[PDB]
Amino acid sequence: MEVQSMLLNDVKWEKPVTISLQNGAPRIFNGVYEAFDFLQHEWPARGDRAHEQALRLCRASLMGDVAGEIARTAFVAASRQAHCLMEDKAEAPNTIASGS
Repeated sequence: MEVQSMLLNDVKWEKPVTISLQNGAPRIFNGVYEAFDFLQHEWPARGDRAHEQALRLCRASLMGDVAGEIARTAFVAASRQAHCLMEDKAEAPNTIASGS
């Protein structure tokens, strides 16, 4: 069966996961494997155990024991320690008063 995940990406994410890079740009990951690798390459403010928890859960995601939003929420908690939190956006921010 052709899985919705990848072979190069053992565990694919939900997709809409955006990391706001201070010296870069909002980087949207498609797979947890990318994020796990990213965590080792150029993660701005590492931190402590919370940083390790991020890698830890990504490792567990490779086994298929962690779901997308589950790891996602915890990844935000790790990003919280790094203070690299994604600034929340609003979809369709330009509306009109005359509607219904």
